[PDB]
Amino acid sequence: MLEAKFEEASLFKRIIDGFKDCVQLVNFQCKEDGIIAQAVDDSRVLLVSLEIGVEAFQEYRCDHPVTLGMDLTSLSKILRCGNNTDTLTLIADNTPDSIILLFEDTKKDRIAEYSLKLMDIDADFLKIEELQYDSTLSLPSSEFSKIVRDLSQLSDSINIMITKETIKFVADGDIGSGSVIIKPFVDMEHPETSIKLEMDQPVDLTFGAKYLLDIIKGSSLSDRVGIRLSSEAPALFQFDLKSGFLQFFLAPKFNDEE
Amino acid sequence: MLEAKFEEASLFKRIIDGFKDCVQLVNFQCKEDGIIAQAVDDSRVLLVSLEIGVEAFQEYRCDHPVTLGMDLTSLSKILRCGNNTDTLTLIADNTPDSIILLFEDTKKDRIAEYSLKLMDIDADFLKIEELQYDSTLSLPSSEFSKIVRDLSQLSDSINIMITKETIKFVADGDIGSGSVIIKPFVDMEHPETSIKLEMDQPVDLTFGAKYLLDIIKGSSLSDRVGIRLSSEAPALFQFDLKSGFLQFFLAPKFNDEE
Amino acid sequence: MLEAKFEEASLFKRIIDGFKDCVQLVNFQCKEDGIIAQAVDDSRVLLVSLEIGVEAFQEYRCDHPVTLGMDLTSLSKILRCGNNTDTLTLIADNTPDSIILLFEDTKKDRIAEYSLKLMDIDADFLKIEELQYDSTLSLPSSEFSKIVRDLSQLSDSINIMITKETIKFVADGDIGSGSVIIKPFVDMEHPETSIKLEMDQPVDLTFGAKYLLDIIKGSSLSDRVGIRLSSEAPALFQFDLKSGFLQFFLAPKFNDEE
Ligand SMILES: [Hg+2]
Ligand SMILES: [Hg+2]
Ligand SMILES: [Hg+2]
Ligand SMILES: [Hg+2]
Ligand SMILES: [Hg+2]
Ligand SMILES: [Hg+2]
Repeated sequence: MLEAKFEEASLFKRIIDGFKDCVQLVNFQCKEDGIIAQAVDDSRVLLVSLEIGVEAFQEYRCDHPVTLGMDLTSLSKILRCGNNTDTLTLIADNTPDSIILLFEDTKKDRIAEYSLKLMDIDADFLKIEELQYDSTLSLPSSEFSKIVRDLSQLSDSINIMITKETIKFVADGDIGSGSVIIKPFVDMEHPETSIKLEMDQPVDLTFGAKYLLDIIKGSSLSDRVGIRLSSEAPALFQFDLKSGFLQFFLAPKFNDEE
Repeated sequence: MLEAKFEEASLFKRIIDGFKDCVQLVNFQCKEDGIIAQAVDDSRVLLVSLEIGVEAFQEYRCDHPVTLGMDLTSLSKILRCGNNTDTLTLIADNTPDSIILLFEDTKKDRIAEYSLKLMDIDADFLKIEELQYDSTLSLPSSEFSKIVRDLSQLSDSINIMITKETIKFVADGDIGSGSVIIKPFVDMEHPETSIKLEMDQPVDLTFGAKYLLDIIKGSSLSDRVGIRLSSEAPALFQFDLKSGFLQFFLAPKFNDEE
Repeated sequence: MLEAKFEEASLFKRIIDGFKDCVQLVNFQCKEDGIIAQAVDDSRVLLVSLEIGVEAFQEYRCDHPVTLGMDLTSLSKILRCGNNTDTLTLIADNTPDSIILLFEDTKKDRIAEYSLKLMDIDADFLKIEELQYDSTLSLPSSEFSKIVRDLSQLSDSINIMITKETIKFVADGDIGSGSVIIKPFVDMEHPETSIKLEMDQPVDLTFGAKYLLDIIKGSSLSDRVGIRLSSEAPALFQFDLKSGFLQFFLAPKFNDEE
């Protein structure tokens, strides 16, 4: 059965904010070691993958895995009742037709409970993550958001190029061209602002700006973002959670491929 | 004649915010004991009724009642000049073709004066309030707003059910169902957060969510909201003012009736 | 060549915010004593004229004037990368096909650089400013914005009338009429709130509210606004900068002329 209680409804609301808009259907699965969820957009260029370990919850009980699919829009519609500080408990039996969201305030006072209708989705979780990527980098997610928000205005394609000690984002369209160049650096005054880069091979990939814009939402879940790029597979943008992570895998444009 | 000076233009602006959107025409009447106003929406399921006693004003003079009708939209268009802290004086002769709104700052400095064209409306004030209602309850208005905002997403109908010591709001639609259950309680740590309930008879009525959404606006006028329900008449939602009140009477849905 | 470095990208962003929306093409010209820019709307009732002296920059070098025209929309699209606190350097060769905007953070870290495509515009700067205007007045720009925002709701025309020691703004339309009357006054408690008026001749001009609304944007550049009116020419609304000014010349309505 499903029985997962979040200390603050806010964490779940921000997680769902990440799937929001860019995907319509999400397939959740709770099990002994936590909850995972996957959602793929219609064009199949973006995969949103979540993992929340048992320790991220205030209470978690699972003696029998349950897989459940649902409409993302329906879920978010209901995901603004958490008061953020409310407690949230996800509940479902072993053969559910619905998922119960139970928000409660500390005192017995107010109890908002929802029963969301589920969709049947053929269980088919993807495992496309690579052992090694050509290059790996992390930087503050607010910085990544700004970089994406800058360039987005110029083109529907933003290129990421990596060479030794150099990361360069570029957009070029009608009104002109733009670029943001960042360099690796360790800030001891607070290392959450550092910019790390490990390059095994220079990379140069292009992504559809509309998708990078969907991805930047993860800033609200983590201070830093990890970006792993390869010429052999979809790029991985990752936002770590306390016991967990939200991952976005994005297929590079072939020449025209988001 | 009409001569009513509000200490802060803000009070009048919030009052009008309450009539806003849900009604188009408002009929005001000033008299010896204050000002009253009534507005009914086109479908006739909602009545907005105001009462402001003489003491709510900094200066009020009336030796001859005046009734005046006007377009709500025109009034609000003009109701954003109050600086909130500005002083507002409503002025009109005994047989007016217009209503004068006079906003002045403490110093002689800036004087914004408006002359709003009036509409002729057949004077016919309704007196539909009941002696006793099946059930009566009050709770913080921000809480009521959240309850309404939650459920609204699920359906165009929100049901209110009352049984001994239990108040339950419910919505059920396409994506699923939701409910908010609250219980009466006295909080001495500050009684403005208490939830009172006096039930003479269990009630169970359904209202159109679009209307409850219009009604919640009153939160800006009072910390608490009083809700009086009956199976014999429109429900009453009331927001008290210092010397006065803003009331919303809403007809329950018959099965399909807002 | 063009080489102008702004201490804070914010100043340039607010300046461009002033041209924004009301004009499409802007013609800049840098020279030995600074930078000027002019833009005229399609109907030719509004001229936006800028002057930034050498001292407004942290670094300015010019051994050869350069004139460059560009699409305002393209420029603003790029003008939200300044972080406000970023440093901004405008760069261009003597015969440019583009204008380079270079935003850099204090540390070497992040460098956002843009290359904006230029438009060819026949150089024809206007010099319509008058020696003497019928009347001159200055007042806080936030106050002027409120005055314009009030009246705008009532009509597409706002009349400004000046008589000895009296300034009166008036709008009259469908829902009724409104007026804001202000009087000259010296506030020693802080003279940035004073309202000065020098009248050589009473004036009475009408302007299209849509244009005055475009003009009020200058509030973000200066605490006060200077308004110079004449029955012989376009009115001048001026917002002073440290070493410079942003001016809006608006042609009075003939009876129907913005
Ligand atoms: Hg489970
Ligand atoms: Hg998203
Ligand atoms: Hg009266
Ligand atoms: Hg309303
Ligand atoms: Hg120059
Ligand atoms: Hg403008």
